[PDB]
Amino acid sequence: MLTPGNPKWERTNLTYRIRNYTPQLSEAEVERAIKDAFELWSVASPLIFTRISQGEADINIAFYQRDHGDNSPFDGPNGILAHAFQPGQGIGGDAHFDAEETWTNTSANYNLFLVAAHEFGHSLGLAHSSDPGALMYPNYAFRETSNYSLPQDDIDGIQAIYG
Ligand SMILES: O=C(O)[C@H]1Cc2ccccc2CN1S(=O)(=O)c1ccc(-c2ccccc2)cc1
Ligand SMILES: [Ca+2]
Ligand SMILES: [Ca+2]
Ligand SMILES: [Zn+2]
Ligand SMILES: [Zn+2]
Repeated sequence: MLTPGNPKWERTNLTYRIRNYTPQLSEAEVERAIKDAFELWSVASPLIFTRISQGEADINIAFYQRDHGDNSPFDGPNGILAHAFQPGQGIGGDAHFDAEETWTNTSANYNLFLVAAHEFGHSLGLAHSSDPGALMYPNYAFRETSNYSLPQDDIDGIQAIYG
């Protein structure tokens, strides 16, 4: 469950910024998905996330298509959904979402809140889990989102890094 080399944030109050949006959800819907994805991790750790509207943030969030500057191009509809970088300066921590997906707040593929929640595990230093019940499992699946809380394996993982 931890990324190789154990990269972790040295501070526990991190900022984030949503750089752009996906047209398929309202702006408020995207903001809510992201807010709630961060809160999943915050309630199981000492981490506090502060949104900023402009300027430089620890965790940049953006929707991109195909080639987007980081040498890991997205691939169009389906396939890779999103990716994120391990804790560190600059691109470290940042989370990118494939702009060519269908992004939802429903049970229809792909629920943005769930994908974001998984990606922020990477942004915080977690690796993939082998535990098919974990949020950090390597394959997407819908789960009910209305009252969602971190699966136990992911609590264990974030606790192992940050207490
Ligand atoms: O893992 C990633 O971040 C990226 C990049 C990567 C790198 C190395 C190995 C596999 C993958 C798979 N992809 S992905 O886009 O296909 C993906 C995204 C989210 C979820 C997920 C799981 C559970 C709940 C909700 C979402 C699963 C897979
Ligand atoms: Ca960053
Ligand atoms: Ca894709
Ligand atoms: Zn990228
Ligand atoms: Zn992943």
